[PDB]
Amino acid sequence: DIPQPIRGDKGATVKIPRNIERDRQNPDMLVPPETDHGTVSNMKFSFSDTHNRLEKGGYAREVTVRELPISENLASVNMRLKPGAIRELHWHKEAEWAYMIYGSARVTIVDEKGRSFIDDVGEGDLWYFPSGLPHSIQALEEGAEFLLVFDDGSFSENSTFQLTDWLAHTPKEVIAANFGVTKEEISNLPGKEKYIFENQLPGSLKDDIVEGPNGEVPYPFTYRLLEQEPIESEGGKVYIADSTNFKVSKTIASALVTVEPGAMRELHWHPNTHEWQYYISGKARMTVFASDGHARTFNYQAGDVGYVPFAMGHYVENIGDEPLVFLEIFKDDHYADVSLNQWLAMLPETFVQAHLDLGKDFTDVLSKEKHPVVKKK
Amino acid sequence: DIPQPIRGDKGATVKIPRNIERDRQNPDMLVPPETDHGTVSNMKFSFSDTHNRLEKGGYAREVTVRELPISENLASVNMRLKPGAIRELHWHKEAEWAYMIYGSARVTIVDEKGRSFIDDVGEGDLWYFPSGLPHSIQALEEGAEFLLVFDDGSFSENSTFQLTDWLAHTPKEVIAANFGVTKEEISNLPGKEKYIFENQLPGSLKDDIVEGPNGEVPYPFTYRLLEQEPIESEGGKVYIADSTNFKVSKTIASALVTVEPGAMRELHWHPNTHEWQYYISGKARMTVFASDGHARTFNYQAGDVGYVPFAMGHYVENIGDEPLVFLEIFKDDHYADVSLNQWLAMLPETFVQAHLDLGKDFTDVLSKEKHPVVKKK
Amino acid sequence: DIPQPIRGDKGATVKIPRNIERDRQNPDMLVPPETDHGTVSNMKFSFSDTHNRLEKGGYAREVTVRELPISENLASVNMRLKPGAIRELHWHKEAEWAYMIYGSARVTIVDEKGRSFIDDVGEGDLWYFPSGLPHSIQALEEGAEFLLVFDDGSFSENSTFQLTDWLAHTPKEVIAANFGVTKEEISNLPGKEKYIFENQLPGSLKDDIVEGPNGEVPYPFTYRLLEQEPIESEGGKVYIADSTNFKVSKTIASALVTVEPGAMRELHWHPNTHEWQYYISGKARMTVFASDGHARTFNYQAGDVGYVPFAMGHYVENIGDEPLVFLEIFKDDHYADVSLNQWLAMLPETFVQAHLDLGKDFTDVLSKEKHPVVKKK
Amino acid sequence: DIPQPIRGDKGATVKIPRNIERDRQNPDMLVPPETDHGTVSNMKFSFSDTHNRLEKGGYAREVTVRELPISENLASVNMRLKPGAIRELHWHKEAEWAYMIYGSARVTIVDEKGRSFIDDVGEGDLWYFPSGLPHSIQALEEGAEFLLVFDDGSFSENSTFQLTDWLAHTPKEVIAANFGVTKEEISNLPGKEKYIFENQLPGSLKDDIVEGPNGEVPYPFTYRLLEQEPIESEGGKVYIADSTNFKVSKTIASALVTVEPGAMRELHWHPNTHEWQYYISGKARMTVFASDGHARTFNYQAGDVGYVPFAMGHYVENIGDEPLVFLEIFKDDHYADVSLNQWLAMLPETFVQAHLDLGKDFTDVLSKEKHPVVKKK
Amino acid sequence: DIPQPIRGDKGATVKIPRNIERDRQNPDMLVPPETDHGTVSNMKFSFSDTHNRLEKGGYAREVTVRELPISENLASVNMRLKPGAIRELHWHKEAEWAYMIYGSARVTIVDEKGRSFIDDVGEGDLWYFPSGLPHSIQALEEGAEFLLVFDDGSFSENSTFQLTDWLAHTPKEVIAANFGVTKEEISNLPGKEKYIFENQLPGSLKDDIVEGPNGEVPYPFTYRLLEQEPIESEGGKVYIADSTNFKVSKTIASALVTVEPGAMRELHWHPNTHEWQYYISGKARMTVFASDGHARTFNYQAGDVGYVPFAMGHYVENIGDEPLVFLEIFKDDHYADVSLNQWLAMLPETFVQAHLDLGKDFTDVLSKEKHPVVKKK
Ligand SMILES: [Mn+2]
Ligand SMILES: [Mn+2]
Ligand SMILES: [Mn+2]
Ligand SMILES: [Mn+2]
Ligand SMILES: [Mn+2]
Ligand SMILES: [Mn+2]
Ligand SMILES: [Mn+2]
Ligand SMILES: [Mn+2]
Ligand SMILES: [Mn+2]
Ligand SMILES: [Mn+2]
Repeated sequence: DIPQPIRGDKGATVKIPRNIERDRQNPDMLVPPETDHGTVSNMKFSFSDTHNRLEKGGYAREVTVRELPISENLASVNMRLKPGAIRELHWHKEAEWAYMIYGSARVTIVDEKGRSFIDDVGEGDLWYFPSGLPHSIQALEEGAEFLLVFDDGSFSENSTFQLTDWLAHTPKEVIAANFGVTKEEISNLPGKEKYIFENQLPGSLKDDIVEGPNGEVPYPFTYRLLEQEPIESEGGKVYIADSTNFKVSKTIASALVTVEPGAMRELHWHPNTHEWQYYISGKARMTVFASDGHARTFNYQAGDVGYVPFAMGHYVENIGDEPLVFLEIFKDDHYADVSLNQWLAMLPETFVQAHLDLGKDFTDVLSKEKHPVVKKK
Repeated sequence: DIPQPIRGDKGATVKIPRNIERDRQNPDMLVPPETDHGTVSNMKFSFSDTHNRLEKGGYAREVTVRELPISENLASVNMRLKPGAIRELHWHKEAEWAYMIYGSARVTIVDEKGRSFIDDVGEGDLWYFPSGLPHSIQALEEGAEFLLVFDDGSFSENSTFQLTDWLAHTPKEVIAANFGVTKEEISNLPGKEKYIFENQLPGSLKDDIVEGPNGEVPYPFTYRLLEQEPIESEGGKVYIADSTNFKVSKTIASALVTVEPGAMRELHWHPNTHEWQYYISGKARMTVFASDGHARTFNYQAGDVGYVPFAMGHYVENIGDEPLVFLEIFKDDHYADVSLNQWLAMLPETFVQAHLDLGKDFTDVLSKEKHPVVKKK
Repeated sequence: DIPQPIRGDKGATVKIPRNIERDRQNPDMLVPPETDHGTVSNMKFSFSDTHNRLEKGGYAREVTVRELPISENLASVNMRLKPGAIRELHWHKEAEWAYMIYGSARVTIVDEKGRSFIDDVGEGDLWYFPSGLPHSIQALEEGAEFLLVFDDGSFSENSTFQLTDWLAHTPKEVIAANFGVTKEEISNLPGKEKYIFENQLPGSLKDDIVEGPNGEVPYPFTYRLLEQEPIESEGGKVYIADSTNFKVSKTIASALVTVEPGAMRELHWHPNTHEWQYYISGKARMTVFASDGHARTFNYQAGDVGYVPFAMGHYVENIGDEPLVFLEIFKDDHYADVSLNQWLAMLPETFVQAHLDLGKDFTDVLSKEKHPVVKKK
Repeated sequence: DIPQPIRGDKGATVKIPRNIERDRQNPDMLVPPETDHGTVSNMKFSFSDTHNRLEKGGYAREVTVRELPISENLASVNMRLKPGAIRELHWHKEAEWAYMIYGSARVTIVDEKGRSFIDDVGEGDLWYFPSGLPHSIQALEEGAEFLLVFDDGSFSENSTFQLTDWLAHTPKEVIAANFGVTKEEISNLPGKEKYIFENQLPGSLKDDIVEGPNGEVPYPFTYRLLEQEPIESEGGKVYIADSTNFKVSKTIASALVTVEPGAMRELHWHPNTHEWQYYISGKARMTVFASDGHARTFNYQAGDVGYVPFAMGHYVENIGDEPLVFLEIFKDDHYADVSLNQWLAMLPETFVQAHLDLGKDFTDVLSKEKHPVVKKK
Repeated sequence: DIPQPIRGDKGATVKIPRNIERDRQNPDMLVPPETDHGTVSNMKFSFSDTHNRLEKGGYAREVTVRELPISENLASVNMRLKPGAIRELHWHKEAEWAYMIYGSARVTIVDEKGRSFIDDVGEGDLWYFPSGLPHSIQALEEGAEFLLVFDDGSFSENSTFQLTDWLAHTPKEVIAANFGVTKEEISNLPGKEKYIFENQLPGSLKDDIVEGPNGEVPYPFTYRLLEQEPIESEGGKVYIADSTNFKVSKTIASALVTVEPGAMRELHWHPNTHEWQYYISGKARMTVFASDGHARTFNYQAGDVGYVPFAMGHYVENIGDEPLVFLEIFKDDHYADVSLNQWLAMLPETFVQAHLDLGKDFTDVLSKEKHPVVKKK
């Protein structure tokens, strides 16, 4: 049918030409809760509303501060690689965090002591590359599609420092002096970047491992998130990776949240920093409570980026018939949340009652244990 | 069918959960022209991706710098009023420009000399309220739906100065002293804003006209845009209103552009300032050329806001089977464009040939007359 | 007695050490109107809360953006000169406006065509020196005390460009070359600024007038404000000087307002720009209405600076037994106000009634004529 | 008597209407030391010059960057609670530090692991609530009045996140799903914030202590400052609390300083960060030395906020007949000072003599031991 | 001869008046490598292009953000002292790092616990004074000339806080109270700063050492850089001092690099922060690779400051017949580099080959060991 912005005796039919498909995706924006109030920044953007850079070997598209200006500290790229295809050896100022949604890939990184780490990453695995350390990605036989997160909102994937670009803009006589070779021996260097390029599938990981005189890296740059024991609650699961468990991940803390149909990520906030969200699958709504009587509700589905500024109250409700799966990302060395339920459970019952104008029948339901994902009764 | 981000031997299928409806709306973003290059800011946002404020009597939703950060100087509200419903007497810092898409409404404004202007506005008519001058809107028997544009991108419709809000936050003894009445005579003043409220249809315009000792306003605050003679070219029509014809409209210049199926707003730029766009109906693509080899293509349809930063090259192509109708808005005292075709037509033919590596067969087609909208052969 | 922050059943006694004298000056801040709400910037500062620069010949103290940060565009100096004393020949980037509160002074200015203007200024007279044009002040037999206003809030009177300071920091050989004299002939130049210095009373104005080959200045740099016919209303008087009457005063518009005991500057706003206020004498309160249900009330008395950001609603009530006299200053080429009373008087009565939930008994009192200062009945 | 801005042969009488009460409070501003020079930002503001928010149960007023713009990193609230009255359960982005000037109060806080801390705070005690952790205050039988300090100068007490405000702006169906209750069971939730509200006195602290499955908090959130041994010197006492002793107080370091009549906080600076000051009781002057020959003297008394930008030289002299009691606050993990006396005492005597053009009779008085508060002989 | 901006068939002779001496110093700017491209900020400035402050006892000149705006975080002073001359006891907000190029000097510093450190510094030695800690420099019998680096680009040596300046701007009665002396005993204090002043040579270091009750400083404030074992490679030497070895040097990391004729600082970048450079002796060129196909080459010689923004690729080639000696400075707690050669050596050879379109003959030359300075074959 044709939705209309009408809630009881408020609102009216749309009389001008309109985008009905978007309206159907955003039922809680066309018709917000009556409890929403006030001006709140946009907290929602779709990767489908971005330009996709297509190359021989894959694609990349990005949601940055230029698309979602509330997110000044975090930006993201959705990158796809065909089997064997290579994301060119490169580096950047920003630290990089990744979640492998589809397929698998081999990564390399060499640190500032000349120690190398090469590893394969499958579905549900992470990587983290510290700022400035050079790296590569090469998809294996399934190809690969993954979400990258960078710890500056001004990032662009089009502005990384790439190996062949560096060399193409260095005098040939300097390259030749650098390596002790002749100009003639390097005459076939590419004249411009490769960025993403097709290539034959690599061999087994064990045959690629490079030995060196500087030893093994002290901490691995990949993490098997979905192999960890999640926090399990009645309506779903939460898998957390931050610097306390994924040791190298100093500037990005993360959680993968799964919310069953009929369940919700409970009312909570984060006492440390802003939340950046990516919706892997399913359909959600979230109200962001911004203080001073301000609140705004947003809809999300697969391919959407979301955001919750530092300490704002929120929940994430599954509003569809399939599991809702999303990431909570933070530019910090740890994950932290405060649960509304747990907070109140840990206070004297008559003090809570004095605040809420409710009785023992309400305070009796509170739980001293935190259940990040709750199920409707 | 299911579109894929593939262009010849570049790109790949999407392997993760995705937004197919948005992808179908954005064919030139999922699969951009091969001539696009480089990082360009987002220049596209949909009103359907905003929270709609619903009231008894209508609604309002807004696209501001918080949604579309490239647009720092201009923001917009899509407002709807039911028959008789009133947008409360109010004022703001920003100048306001309006286009009546549907229905009709009566406006009031009183200037700083106490001169009043009251008028009815129908489909295709404009208004402009200078900064700080107080005004109202009341829909007539059809209701009304219109686009407002404000000359600061940080504007919000939730932060206007409203008559009843002012009074509700003034001491009653001061209001009483101000008007020479008792506190008891003003005890029924509202305790909070009305903003939008239902009301009986007004009488005929002629019975509302208020006489006063300060004379008539020197210039009218409404303009009948579609009653003017348009610039007519082969593929469509352009109706311009700026301060040279709509005399009061000092900070906003505007054009309504209609592009027939198979036609396009020609390659041009604006030598004065940024363009802000609203797509009333139809489907378009535009490439924005940002210098230094940068260009990015965007798709638009009804309900979308677009933008072209100052002097960037562009065209707007109708990519659908119905007329494409959009507005070009500028924060300036005049409308100006430079046509690529006309520019080259006015130069020596061999000089143009020396630039383009093309011959007389090309320079022979150039036209010294500007045709803002051209039709495909 | 000892005031307490108590309003009915709200508030409590002060239990900590406190400033009772300030509390008595600020009755509407210790106990605000119940109609105040929300966070509003400070709009009030006293010259008595500033450092006074004392010199042989007078003093100067200043209220700038460093004291009152809401006032980014306007700053002010209270300057005093003893009989004959000279404020050293100087210039600055900012335009300067002045009001002579006490005494009289002779000013000089020479423009960029070498035309000079020399004039005496008495109580109630103004001057205005355009940006960058050099000038001096010399008090006559009564001395002089005056208020200066500069059109940048970052100004300091300690950073003007002074004649002797310039010369003290120019090589002597360059000064000598500049004027065609020897170094020995300029050996007695001061080694540092004078700034303010004692001097013998000048002769009659007519004997100082300097003739030159470049003609008379086209417009005078002084204005006799109190010799003009004021707008007279029931509770007081308003004398306006802006660029329409005081022709040179391009960046500062001004009004001197006198409010009798029992009267008030009516409910109004300014549709052009921010108001900066100086309270010459008496005692006032003002509520500033900042939109979105925000309002805050401030107290003022002699020596206080006030402020009203662009378009905010306000009134100024005399709360004492003597006349209240203050200045309204604007960084603009004209003075403009919108009267609440006049605005509503110029609208259809049933439309006003529909907004205010009041009847004909209220709309019957409205006046189509603007009375800037009204008297309580 | 009537003070005048005259120092020897400099300055003059005030000839315009003036604020004599403020002038009497500011003797060193109306008549500064001759050693003051140059433009220095205002470093002084009174809580009496702020709007007091009155509620059933108490009040709150604030000095922020909007009042004192030099203080960009720290803001403060003076809050008062009647017996039993509650400052509503809330949280904010900023860390909060407190000093209990009058009375006593019970605080709660629950951390991000669901561990609760509940404690009573009396006169001279502190609390510190880390950023984002939720908390409450409830005055006991004497009521309470206290100073709060927040580690962002842009803070407002009107913009905290409050429990009932959050719930009033969350859909009822979501609250009901969150807790596993019906909408009918939560129908009596408040429709707006409480902020401060009257309530019956609580029971004994021991009966409120809440046990839980997550253990005790590792570090307490209150500190008994006046129970510590102070640094005692000849003219007074200094009690320091920073993160080395009050372990949780990571972003605020503090000292309570008492200066006897005839004594002074010695010439010193802080090598770490800016000082923010609150004057609890008595009367002071301070000269701030800002380098490059700049210095400005300010007066302070009970209710005043002061400031000393990072590393600027200063002293605080008691200029009254009662003890001077003030706080020195720093946004840092430690308190540090450099004493002028100690610095010079620790250098070779002839090196100091070469700088000061003074002899052994001066360097003989220097002390290698730091005495923060010295007494006049 | 007369160089011309001609490279093969590109460029042309200079036809206007020109600076031939500068052109000869900048051969790679008048005629850049053909591999340079795009707009890059200036990364080069000479101390000879600054005003030199001359005093009795020496001089000082500075390169700050006002000269080299890319360097926002670091500024530098070239200071010279004659034998015995003293840089006056002073402090500042910034941390200070120093390299002694010529001669020797005695430094003092007293920390916030009153512990003093006094030491002599010779050629190739460093000092580091933490933020806010007071210090002095006194040249010994050879005089001294040294480079200072401050960890804010906005620093000026003319704005330090100086002992005598502080006292000259403090009331005499306060100084007298501070020390327990009479005003008469301090009447000979200087009336203004000394800054730099002549003085007799000090005695032996051992006779200056001051004992005190607060113990020895835990870490020394000087470091003998050239007494350390350098990293030695084929074309030169690198001596690194950062917080891991020069323990107090928390905010500045440093390397002294010596590059023999025919050698070069290899292709590398820094993964941590920006590089600031000072060229002690010799002649260099460097290409800075700025990503996105941007690169610009600069020339440097003795007296020049250089810069490399965070993570940009670069090399430093000796282009003269004498050793090239320069400093690499970083605002960080450690030095880190990534070598292009080592990076590629630590990857699988066929992966490198796939990137570079080169064969085993190239990957066979790569070295797993980092050689910061390489020599041409
Ligand atoms: Mn990367
Ligand atoms: Mn969350
Ligand atoms: Mn409006
Ligand atoms: Mn256009
Ligand atoms: Mn002046
Ligand atoms: Mn006004
Ligand atoms: Mn709090
Ligand atoms: Mn201090
Ligand atoms: Mn120094
Ligand atoms: Mn380097």
